[PDB]
Amino acid sequence: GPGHRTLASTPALWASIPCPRSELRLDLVLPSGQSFRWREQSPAHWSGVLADQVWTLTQTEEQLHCTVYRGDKSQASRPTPDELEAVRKYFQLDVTLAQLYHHWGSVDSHFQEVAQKFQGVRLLRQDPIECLFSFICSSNNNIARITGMVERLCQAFGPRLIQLDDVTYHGFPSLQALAGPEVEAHLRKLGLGYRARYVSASARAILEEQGGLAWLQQLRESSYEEAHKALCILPGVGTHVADCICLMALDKPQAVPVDVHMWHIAQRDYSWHPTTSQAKGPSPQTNKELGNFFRSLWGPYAGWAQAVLFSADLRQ
DNA sequence: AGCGTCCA
DNA sequence: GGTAGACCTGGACGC
DNA sequence: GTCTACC
Ligand SMILES: [Mg+2]
Ligand SMILES: [Mg+2]
Repeated sequence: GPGHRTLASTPALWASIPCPRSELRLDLVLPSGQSFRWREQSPAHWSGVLADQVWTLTQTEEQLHCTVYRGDKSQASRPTPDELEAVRKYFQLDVTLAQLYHHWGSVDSHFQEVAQKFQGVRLLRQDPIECLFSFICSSNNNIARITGMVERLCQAFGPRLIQLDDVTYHGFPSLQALAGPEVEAHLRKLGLGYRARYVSASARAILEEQGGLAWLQQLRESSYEEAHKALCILPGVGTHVADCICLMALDKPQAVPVDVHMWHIAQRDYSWHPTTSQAKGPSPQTNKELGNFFRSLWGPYAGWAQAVLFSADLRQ
C-alpha cells in the first residue's frame, strides 16, 4: 500500500499543534505501555490508529506535527482543525505538564532527578473499550508480548482500515465482536493464554450484565472509588488493571497502577515498606497501601507521576 | 549448545 | 479478610 | 496480576 509519510518529504500533508518537547516526548510515551498500538515506522515518526483513522505523528522542538490517512478513497490533504482536535484531546494537551513536574519534583527529590532525564511523559486519554481489553491482556505479562496480543486481537476481530506499505491497520474490536462463545478458543490460538477467557467473558459481562457500552461512560462520570470498584466485577480485572483503566481512560488522575515495576520502585527508590500489614510482600492490603502512599506523596495527579517513573523504569 | 529457569 | 500457589507465553540468559 | 482454595 501507499507509503508511511515523513514530515520533511510530504510537508503539504501535515499540520501542526503547538506543543513543546517539555510537554510531550512521543518516544517516551507511545512505546511505554499506555497504548500498545503505535509503531515508529520511520525514524522519529509514530503511526497508529487514533479515532477510527490511521495517523502519523512526529515532533519538532515546539510543535507536534500530524498527518491522517483517511482511507475513504478521498484526495490526500493535511488534517483539518477539527481532526487535529482529536489528537489534542488524545494527548490531553490542556494539562500543562511542566507545572506538574515542578510540583512532583518539589515534594520528591527522587522524582526530580528522574524527571530531569525523562521530560514530556504525559498521559494519553484512551478509548475505554480499547483500554479495558488491552490492560486485561497486560496482567502477568511483558509489554513486547502484550503488544503482539493486542495486534493479533485487532487483526482478527477489528475492522480493516487501510494498508500502508506492508502494514494493514485495523480498528479495535467492538464488544459484540469479542463476546461470542467461539471467541475464547480463537483468542487461545492467537496466543493470549488464560486471558483469552478474560477478554471474551468481560465483553459478555458488559453486554449482558452491565447495560452495554454506556456503562463505560457511566464510569467516566463516576467517582474514582466508584469506577474502580465497578471494573473489578470483570473477569481478568483486579485492582491494578482497574487502576490502569481509571487513570488512562476514565479520567481519574489520582489512580495509581501498582505492578511489578511500581512495587520495585517503591522498595528500591523510596525504601518503602507497608505499615498496615506485618507481612510486607505484595498482597491486596499492601498493594492498596502502596497506591495510597503514592497519592499522599504526589497529590491529585499521582497517576500521572506514576507514568513518568514507569516509563523511566522500562529503560533500566 | 541449547535446555530449563526466571520473569514480565 | 489474609495467605499461598497456579497460571499461557516466550525472550533473556546461566549453566 | 488475577484467580481460586483454604484457613
Ligand atoms: Mg521530525
Ligand atoms: Mg475481576
